Amino acid sequence: MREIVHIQAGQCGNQIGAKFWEVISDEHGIDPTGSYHGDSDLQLERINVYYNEATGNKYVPRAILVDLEPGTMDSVRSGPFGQIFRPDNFVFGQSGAGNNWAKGHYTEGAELVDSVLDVVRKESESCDCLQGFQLTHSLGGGTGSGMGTLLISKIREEYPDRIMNTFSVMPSPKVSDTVVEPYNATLSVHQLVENTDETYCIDNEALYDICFRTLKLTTPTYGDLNHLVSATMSGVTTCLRFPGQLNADLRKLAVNMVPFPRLHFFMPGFAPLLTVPELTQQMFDSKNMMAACDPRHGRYLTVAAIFRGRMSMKEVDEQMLNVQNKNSSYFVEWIPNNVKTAVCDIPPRGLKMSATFIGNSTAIQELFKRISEQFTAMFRRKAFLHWYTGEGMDEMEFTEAESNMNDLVSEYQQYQDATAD
Amino acid sequence: EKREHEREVIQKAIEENNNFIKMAKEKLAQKMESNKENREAHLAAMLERLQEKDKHAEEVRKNKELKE
Amino acid sequence: MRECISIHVGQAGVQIGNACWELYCLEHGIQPDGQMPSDKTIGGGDDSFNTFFSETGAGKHVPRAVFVDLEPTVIDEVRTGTYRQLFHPEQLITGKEDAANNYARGHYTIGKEIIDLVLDRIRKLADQCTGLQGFLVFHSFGGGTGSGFTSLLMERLSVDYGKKSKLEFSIYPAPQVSTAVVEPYNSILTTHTTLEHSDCAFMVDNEAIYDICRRNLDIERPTYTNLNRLISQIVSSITASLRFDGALNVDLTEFQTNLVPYPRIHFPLATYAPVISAEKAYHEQLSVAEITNACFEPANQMVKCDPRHGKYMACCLLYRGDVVPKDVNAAIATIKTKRSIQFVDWCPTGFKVGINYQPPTVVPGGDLAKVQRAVCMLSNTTAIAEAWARLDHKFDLMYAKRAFVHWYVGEGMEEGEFSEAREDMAALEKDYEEVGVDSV
Ligand SMILES: Nc1nc2c(ncn2[C@@H]2O[C@H](COP(=O)(O)OP(=O)(O)OP(=O)(O)O)[C@@H](O)[C@H]2O)c(=O)[nH]1
Ligand SMILES: Nc1nc2c(ncn2[C@@H]2O[C@H](COP(=O)(O)OP(=O)(O)O)[C@@H](O)[C@H]2O)c(=O)[nH]1
Ligand SMILES: [Ca+2]
Ligand SMILES: [Mg+2]
Ligand SMILES: [Mg+2]
Repeated sequence: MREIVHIQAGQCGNQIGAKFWEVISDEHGIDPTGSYHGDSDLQLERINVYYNEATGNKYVPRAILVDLEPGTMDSVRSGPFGQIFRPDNFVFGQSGAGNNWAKGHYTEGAELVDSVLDVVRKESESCDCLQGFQLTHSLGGGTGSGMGTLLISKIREEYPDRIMNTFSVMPSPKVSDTVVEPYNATLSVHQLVENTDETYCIDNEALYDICFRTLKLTTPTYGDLNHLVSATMSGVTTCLRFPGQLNADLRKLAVNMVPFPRLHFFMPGFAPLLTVPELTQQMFDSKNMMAACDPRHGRYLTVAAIFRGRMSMKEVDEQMLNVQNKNSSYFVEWIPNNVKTAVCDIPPRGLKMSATFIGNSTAIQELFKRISEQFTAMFRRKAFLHWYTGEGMDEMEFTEAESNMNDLVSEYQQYQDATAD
Repeated sequence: EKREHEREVIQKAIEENNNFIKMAKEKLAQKMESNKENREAHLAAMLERLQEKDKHAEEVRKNKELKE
Repeated sequence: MRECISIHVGQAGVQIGNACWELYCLEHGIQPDGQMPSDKTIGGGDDSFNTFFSETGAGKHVPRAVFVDLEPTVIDEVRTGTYRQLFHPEQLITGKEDAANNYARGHYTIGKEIIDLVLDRIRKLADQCTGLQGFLVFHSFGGGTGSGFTSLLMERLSVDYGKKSKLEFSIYPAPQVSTAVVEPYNSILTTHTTLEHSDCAFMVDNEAIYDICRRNLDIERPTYTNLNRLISQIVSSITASLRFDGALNVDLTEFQTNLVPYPRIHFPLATYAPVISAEKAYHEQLSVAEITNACFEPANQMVKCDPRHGKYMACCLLYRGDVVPKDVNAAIATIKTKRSIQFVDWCPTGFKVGINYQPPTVVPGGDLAKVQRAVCMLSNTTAIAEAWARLDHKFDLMYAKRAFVHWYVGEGMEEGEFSEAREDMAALEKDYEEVGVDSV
C-alpha cells in the first residue's frame, strides 16, 4: 500500500534497471514467470512497494521501460526476467538520440514522451497510495539524460506532490563512450537541481577505480560496473522493501536527508567490495564510495547507513557512535544526530554481512567540479556546439546550466564552512 | 449584595470558558486558512515554473523550424 | 460515573496503549475477548474499573479508548492481534498516508482530512459516559502525527469540550531510538501549540527509560517493547487511583491540585520503583523503605534532569501493593533526615501520600519481576526545565541555518510559527527560573 513507480530510460538506464530487478526479484523470492517460490513472510510483507499482484497470483514489477531505439530493450526481453515485465510498458521509438541531449529533451524525446506518460498514468492510477517515482538513467547519453529529465519535468506537473528520486549515472573519461558527455551531464544536472527530491550520484569514475585498483580487474566491463551498481541499489532500497522498526519511504528519507532543497545529491557507499567494526570502517572509507569524492575533503550534512546480516545491534550502535566520535570534524555540528542507522536481518545474495551508506556530503562538490572543468574547456572555445543549436537551443541555456552548477558548488562550500557559533 | 456577587462570579466563569473556546475556534480557523493559502501558492508557483519550461520547449522546436 | 477517555495517537501512542491496555486487562482480570468472570453486573456498572471500561450486554468490557494514526501499519496489528476482540472497529482509526515526520502534515495537510471523523468517534465514546471527567492523551513529541495531529486534536477538544480536563503522556525523544533529525522542530512546535490546552503533562524521556532498561534489567539493547512495558507500569501507577478504590486511595485530581501551581507549570517528574529482574528479585523483598529510597535516585526518573540542582514545588508518593502508612511514614522520616529535599519558599514541604492496595502485575514473557509493592513519585521540580533546554538548544542549532525548514514551509507554514514557538519555550524556561527564586 505504498507504491513506487520505476522508470528506466536509455541504454544505461535499462541495463542497471534490469539488473536491479533481477537482484531484488531474487531477494524477494520471485521467478522470471513472476511466481512466489520463497521461504519467508518477510519477503512478501512490503512486496507491493515494487510489485503489482495479478492473474494466476503473479507478481509484476511496476516498471516502465523507455528508450529512443529498440536496441537495449530487446536484450531486456531476451535476458532472464525479460518475461517478468509487462509488455505494454515497453515504450520505444526508432530514430534514437545519437548521444545528443537536445534530442532527448527537445526533439525526438519530445515526440515519444506522451506514450510514456500514458503508461505512467496507467501505473499510478492503479496505486492505493503513490509514494512517487524512481528513474534509472545516465547523464552522458541522450535518451537517459535528455528524455529522462524531460520525463521528470512532465511527471512533476502531474504529480507535484509526489517524490521524485533518481539513480543518475555520471560520465568518466575512463570508460567513456563519447566526448560531448560533459555538455550532456551539465545539462542534466541543471535540470536535476530543480526537479528531483533526491538523486543518488552513481559515478563511473568511482566504479571504474573500484574495479581496477581494488577488485584488480585491469579491463573492467559494463557488467563489472553494473554489478557494483546493483549491489548498491539493492542496498539503498533495503529500507523500502523490508519491514523495519524504521518504516522508510521516499518522503521520510528526503525529509531526514535533505536540509536544503537543492542539496539533494548523495554519495553512496558499500561494504564489502567480516566484522561489524571492519564493515563500519570500510563503509566510510573514501575507497568504498560510489561517487568519486573524498569525504575528508568535506563534511557530512546527513548520513543514512544500513547493515544487512545477523549481527549485534549493540555492536553496530557502538561502532556507529565510535565513527562519529572519532571523526567528529567531518560532521556539521549544527545538525544534531545527523547519522541514522538501520539493521536488516536478511543479507543480499552471496554475502553474510553487508553495509550500505548514503551520504549528503559537501565533498560531492568534487564531482560537480570535474564535470564543470571538462564542460568549460570545450564550451569557451565553442567546440562541438552546432550539434546543439542544431535543434533550436540557444547559447544562453549552456551559460545558465554552467552557472547553476557552479552555484550548487558554491552552496555546498558555504554550508561546509558554516559553524555553530 | 452578596447574592449579586455570587451571580457575578459564576457568570464570569461561564464568560471565560466561552471566550476561551471562541478564541481557540478563531485561532484554528485563521491558521488553517493561512495554511491552505500558502500551500496552494507553493504548488501554483511550481506549476508555473514547469509551464514556462513547456513554453520554452516550443520556442526551441519552433526555432529549429526557422532554419530552413 | 467519572469516566476517562484515552486517546492514543501515532506509533508511540498506539504501542504504548497496547502495553497499557494489556496491563489493565490483566490487573482487572479481563480476558482477551473482553469477558470478566468476576463482574456480576452485566451490561454495565459503577465499579472503579468502569472509569476505563464500558460494559456490553454480552459481558464484554470495552476500553474507553480510541487509537488514531495517519497510516495503518501499526493499528492493523491491533485489529489483527491478540486483543482484537476488545475494541469495536470504530475505535481503531487509520488513514493511508503518514505525516512523514512533519508536524505540518500532521496538523494541516494530512491531518485535517481525518480530524472530523476522529472527533465523531470520540463523541460516540463521550455519549456513553454518565459523568465524563476528562481525556488521557498519549503521543510522541517527535513524530509528525504525534506532534501535529495531537496538537490539532487538543485544540479541537478544547473547542468541543471546553475546560474539561486533558492530560498528556508525552514521549520525549532520545538519540538511541530516534527516527528523524527534525524531532526537535516537531517537539517545539507541538509543545508551544498544546501548552494552553493541556492541564497536566507527563513527559517520558526515552533515553531515561532506555538507560533504566539497560541498567536495572541488563537488557543489552532495549526494544520498543521493553520501554513500553516499563512505561505502562508507570502509567498504571498513575491511573490506579481512577481504576481502583480503597480507603487509603487518593484520587489523581487531588494530586493534580498540588502538582500545578500555575497553568503553565504543569509538567511533573515521575520516578518509579522497583525496576528489577526476576533473577535479582528472587529471595529479596524490597521493603517500603528501599523503594521509597530508590524514588529519590535520579537514575530512576522518567526524565533526565537533576532535581538536586533545582527546587521542589511539590512531592507526591503513589504506592501500590502491600503497604501501610506506618512504614511509609518511617521511610519518609528517614529520607528527610538523610536527604535535603529543598522546596521553594512559597510552598509547604509535606509529601502527599496515597496507597492502592491492589498489587502490581506483569505481562507474561516480560523482564520485570512481579513484586509485592511499588511506588511512583510525582514531583514538581524546576529541574525538569533541563529537558526543555536540551531540546531548545537542538532546535536553535538547526534553525539558525534554516535547515529542513523548507519541508514545513512547503506545507503552508511560515517561519513566524517557528520563531513564535521558540519564544514561547524561552518564556517557559524563564518561568521555570522565576518560580524557583525566593520571595521578597
Ligand atoms: N517509547 C516509545 N517510543 C516510540 C515508540 N514508537 C516511536 N517512538 C518514538 O516516537 C518518536 C517518533 O514518533 P512516531 O510515533 O514514531 O511517529 P508518528 O506519530 O507515527 O508520526 P509519523 O509516522 O511521522 O506520521 C521517536 O522519538 C521514537 O523514538 C514506542 O513504541 N515506544
Ligand atoms: N555504469 C554503467 N554505465 C553505462 C552503462 N551503459 C552506458 N553507460 C554510460 O552511459 C553514458 C552514455 O549514455 P547511454 O546510456 O549509453 O546513452 P542513452 O541510451 O542515450 O541514455 C556513458 O557515460 C556510459 O559510460 C552501464 O551498463 N553501466
Ligand atoms: Ca539473588
Ligand atoms: Mg551508449
Ligand atoms: Mg507513523
